[PDB]
Amino acid sequence: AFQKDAKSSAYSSRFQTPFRRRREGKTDYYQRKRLVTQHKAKYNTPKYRLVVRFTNKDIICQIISSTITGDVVLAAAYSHELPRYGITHGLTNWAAAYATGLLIARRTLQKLGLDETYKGVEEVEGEYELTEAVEDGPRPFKVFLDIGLQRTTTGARVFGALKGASDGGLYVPHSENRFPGWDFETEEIDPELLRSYIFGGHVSQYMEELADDDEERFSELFKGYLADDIDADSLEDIYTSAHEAIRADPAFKPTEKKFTKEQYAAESKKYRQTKLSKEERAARVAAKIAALAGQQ
Amino acid sequence: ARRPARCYRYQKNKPYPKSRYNRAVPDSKIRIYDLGKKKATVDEFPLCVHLVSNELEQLSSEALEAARICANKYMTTVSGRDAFHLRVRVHPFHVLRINKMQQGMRGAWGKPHGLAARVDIGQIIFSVRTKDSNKDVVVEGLRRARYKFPGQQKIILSKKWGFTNLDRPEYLKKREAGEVKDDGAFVKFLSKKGSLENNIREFPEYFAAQA
Amino acid sequence: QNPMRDLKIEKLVLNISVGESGDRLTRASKVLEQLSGQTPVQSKARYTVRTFGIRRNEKIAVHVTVRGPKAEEILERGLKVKEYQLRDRNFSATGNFGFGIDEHIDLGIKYDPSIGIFGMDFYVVMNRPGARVTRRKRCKGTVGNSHKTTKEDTVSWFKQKYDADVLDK
Amino acid sequence: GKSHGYRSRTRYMFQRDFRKHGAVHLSTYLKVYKVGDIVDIKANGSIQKGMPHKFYQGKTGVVYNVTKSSVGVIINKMVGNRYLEKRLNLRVEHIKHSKCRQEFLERVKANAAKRAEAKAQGVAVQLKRQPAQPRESRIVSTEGNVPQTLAPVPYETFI
RNA sequence: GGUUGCGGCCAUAUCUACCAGAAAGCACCGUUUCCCGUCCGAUCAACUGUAGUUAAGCUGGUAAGAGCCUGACCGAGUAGUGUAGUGGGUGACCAUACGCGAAACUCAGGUGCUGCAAUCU
RNA sequence: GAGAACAGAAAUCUCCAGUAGAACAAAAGGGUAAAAGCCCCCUUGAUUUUGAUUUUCAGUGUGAAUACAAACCAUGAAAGU
RNA sequence: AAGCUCGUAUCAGUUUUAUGAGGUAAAGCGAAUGAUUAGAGGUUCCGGGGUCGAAAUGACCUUGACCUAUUCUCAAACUUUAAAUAUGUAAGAAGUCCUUGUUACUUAAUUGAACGUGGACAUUUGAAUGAAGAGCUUUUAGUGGGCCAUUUUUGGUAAGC
Ligand SMILES: [Mg+2]
Ligand SMILES: [Mg+2]
Ligand SMILES: [Mg+2]
Ligand SMILES: [Mg+2]
Ligand SMILES: [Mg+2]
Ligand SMILES: [Mg+2]
Ligand SMILES: [Mg+2]
Ligand SMILES: [Mg+2]
Ligand SMILES: [Mg+2]
Ligand SMILES: [Mg+2]
Ligand SMILES: [Mg+2]
Ligand SMILES: [Mg+2]
Ligand SMILES: [Mg+2]
Ligand SMILES: [Mg+2]
Ligand SMILES: [Mg+2]
Ligand SMILES: [Mg+2]
Ligand SMILES: [Mg+2]
Ligand SMILES: [Mg+2]
Ligand SMILES: [Mg+2]
Ligand SMILES: [Mg+2]
Ligand SMILES: [Mg+2]
Ligand SMILES: [Mg+2]
Ligand SMILES: [Mg+2]
Ligand SMILES: [Mg+2]
Ligand SMILES: [Mg+2]
Ligand SMILES: [Mg+2]
Ligand SMILES: [Mg+2]
Ligand SMILES: [Mg+2]
Ligand SMILES: [Mg+2]
Repeated sequence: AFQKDAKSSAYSSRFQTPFRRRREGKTDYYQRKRLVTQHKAKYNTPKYRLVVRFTNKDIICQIISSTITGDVVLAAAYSHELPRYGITHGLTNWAAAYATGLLIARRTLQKLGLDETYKGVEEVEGEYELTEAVEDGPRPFKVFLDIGLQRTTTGARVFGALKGASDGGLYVPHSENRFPGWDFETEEIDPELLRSYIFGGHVSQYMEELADDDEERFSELFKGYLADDIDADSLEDIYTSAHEAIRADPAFKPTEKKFTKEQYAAESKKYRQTKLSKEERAARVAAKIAALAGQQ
Repeated sequence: ARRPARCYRYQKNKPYPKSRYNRAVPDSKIRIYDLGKKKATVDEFPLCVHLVSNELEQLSSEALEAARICANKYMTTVSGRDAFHLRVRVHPFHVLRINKMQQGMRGAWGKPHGLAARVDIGQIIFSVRTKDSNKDVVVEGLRRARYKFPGQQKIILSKKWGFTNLDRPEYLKKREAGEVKDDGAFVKFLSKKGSLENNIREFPEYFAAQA
Repeated sequence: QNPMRDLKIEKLVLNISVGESGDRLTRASKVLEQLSGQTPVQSKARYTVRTFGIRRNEKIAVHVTVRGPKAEEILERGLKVKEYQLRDRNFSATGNFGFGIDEHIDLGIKYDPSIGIFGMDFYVVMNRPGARVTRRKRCKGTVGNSHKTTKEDTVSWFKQKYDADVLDK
Repeated sequence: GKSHGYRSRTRYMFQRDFRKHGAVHLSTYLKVYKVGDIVDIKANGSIQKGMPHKFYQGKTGVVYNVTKSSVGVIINKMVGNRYLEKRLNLRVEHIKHSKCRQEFLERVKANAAKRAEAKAQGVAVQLKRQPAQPRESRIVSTEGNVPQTLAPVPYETFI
């Protein structure tokens, strides 16, 4: 870099590097410690996070516990599994985030055995609720939202996933004030709006308001909605049946997979440079001091 | 008002540097440690003769400077002010206190008085480089600075080229080869470690394995 | 190669350094408001000087940052006043550039003796796409050398479109 | 006058281990402690809460109790001519599981093995530990190895 | 083997300079009706996965590279040290006897390993 | 460090480098970097009850401190604190 | 002093083995901080001086400061490293393994946590050496000016200080 910039032996020597997952901007350890650590009188009782992540337009949902060797995925649901349930587009958005949580909620709670007891809320009117303790019977599965580095803003979709896992029957302690339709200037939740976000009616209203006010954009974005002949009004029943579809068979289809691991290893190792031997590297110096040095 | 140097001769106290905690200390009577032709090149002066201490004792700055005179004086007026490099190898960093003086012994911590260099056994006091033909002038030079010091010190012919770290044949082997290039009063050495790029930039006359 | 690396202008930041607060400074704020369209931001003195007649935290100088097309306009509209000739300085070795003009009247913008006359500092930050990598929250990285904005690359970009002149040496 | 406060004299004692500063790595809180474990006490300057006093630095004790963030440890500290029982309340950051018993736990399940696998064979055990014995006789060959005779060297200088 | 999400150890993972990266992924990337945040939709929030790109990130390789890690009868059984004497010396100090024993230095080798879940010629 | 009208060594604006060389009332020493520092938002846990524990020690007192129990609260989406 | 409860028992100003803790000695300074001798090579639109000059964000000497690779020397209140001596814990019957009870704590959960019922293995039963035994209670004297030697070590020129 810049000459009078850069770095000495002294600097580099005494430099204490951060962790890996901090040097990668991936992990907030201050909060990780406070999410993972268990009450020392609960001994080996794991503390299960809900890890909700957003790639560019894929949604990750993992219910995760920790171990000094690594973490442990109990169950995992990606929003790119939504095709199985009847959602082919816009699986990033708030109502895609919702359903993916409901998928993860049904999925784990099934392989746990709390499937038939603790169904959560089937209705989804969007009232504020967390899943209550069933009298003389198992307390619900308890899981804590791992937001990661996602910024907490009122309405953000990271809490969309929360609502689906919470409405799915998981116990995930939460307050209201970060759901869309949280009135800033009174502590009040408009549920008629929150339902609109669970079913996608903020996207449907974009479609409608872009039906008669422009078609240049309505074709650019919302392209695929044409090509499948889906225009707004049906969006509510799309997701409403996806919820039915999820609670009917959450069980996680893995991919058919096509080409064994050994196969993928083969082709991908072609494109991977391999290191050198000191003998090879010594020959590269001896070559240089032959040419470069001895006056051509 | 200088207490006889007998009083601080031995090393009785932990090192007492001038420090944030000391602050009041006077200045060393010896301020110049390099005399004669000290710009001179490493090849110019192969012959090295040290003044070496045989005691574990303390040398006052006032005795240091006074000997530095006597030695550099004898050498310039006989072999000439360019014929040698005298290097005082010992810096008086340690502060001697004194309890000056009404109560007698209450609260007796003294105030800085002079400075001294704390000297080991076998530790070099003076180092001189010249050419071999000047030897007997150099040696009588230090031999008189001897009289300026407390405690036995012995003069010693170095096995080394000047102030370099190498014995005379090993310096020759390295210098007739490419590995040695001039600097300052000292030299630098071609390292077989590091970036090959500017390893060759510097030391161009290597990378033949010839003259 | 050069597909996605082109050159966007990150932002243009105008700034007016006035030696006090009160009326003279709230006027310099009006200048930048109707010029930017976005409300401007005040700055307080960092310490006390008394030769510059300022107490620490005094409210010295308003400024504003403008992005996108709106900056191209105030760039060019002010670039005009300079007759499209900068200097070999004015361009940072880190790739941005800036100049200054007295009399804000000399680009658009009528007079109003209730608003006075103020000089400005025009500074323009250049960045290629994917500059977000430095500014985002997660995975905050740095841009590789073969991307980072240089002085060369910006002057050559300046001597081209806008058809201005670099001058000096 | 004199200064005897709680952390006095602890300059290097609570210092951080060069280039080891910063957060404590997460394993420290995943470790699990039960009553009866032997723990070693090393105070971590970064966590000021629940800190052991410097006397218990480098001291091993037995956990007597377990709380939210902490384990209680008992230590025999000897005052005068006797020992008294001190119980300490320590944050888990200052406490690591002790290896002091692992050579005993290794040797119990090992001595159990060679016990069964011997008796079921017809005895002949010897499972107590013995010290280093003097070595036996041996015959060293001269083959390829003839003694190389050394003598004392004279005085040199080389400085 | 690649990549991703969450990790453990926390430089053999960092730094500097260049070169290479298939598929998938990640990313950069497009929009501002909506919830939300800004002096500024850069950050942040929402919408699109459509309209673009491997340039950057990211992964890897190169360097008698800086650093860092490991090793060795390299230095050095040196410095220091526990023990001993009616040992040496005016002293300062030192030698010896039975033990323990570094650091620098020098030289050689090395440049992340790896847990869970998903995905991919 | 390199840039921008008056603007100068010192005014405000921008980019780059930056292992902390800063700051955290005060002495010094620890400690701290998506913090323990800076800006903002919400607050009164600086509260109630009565025990145990650590330093000083006689294992008295006082001072100060630690980790729980039982309330009532704060704050945060939350784990938590 | 009086004893008292027990007795191969349990005990130790000791070693060995296993596992911790420490920042003194040495060492280090072309590692941080702080000091210190010497040059060499660079960088200024820019600390000052001087020749050219109308000046210059001018060129040329120049002396400083800095930067770069070197060099001589140091630290009770500096330090990456880092001893020797000294120091914590462990070396079994109060042990280890199986089965599966109690609860109001804790778990998503008969999950765990704690305390247990029932079952398996004897003294080479788990290193050395020693043991005119070990454990325990009560009451009371005198003392509460100390001084000396080797080693460590502070103040003082020193002192039979
Ligand atoms: Mg070096
Ligand atoms: Mg750090
Ligand atoms: Mg946070
Ligand atoms: Mg005084
Ligand atoms: Mg003499
Ligand atoms: Mg004191
Ligand atoms: Mg006291
Ligand atoms: Mg506190
Ligand atoms: Mg591709
Ligand atoms: Mg590329
Ligand atoms: Mg990434
Ligand atoms: Mg290297
Ligand atoms: Mg003697
Ligand atoms: Mg000796
Ligand atoms: Mg007292
Ligand atoms: Mg006090
Ligand atoms: Mg100490
Ligand atoms: Mg020290
Ligand atoms: Mg020392
Ligand atoms: Mg060292
Ligand atoms: Mg230094
Ligand atoms: Mg310095
Ligand atoms: Mg000048
Ligand atoms: Mg012992
Ligand atoms: Mg016996
Ligand atoms: Mg007996
Ligand atoms: Mg009495
Ligand atoms: Mg009495
Ligand atoms: Mg008294």
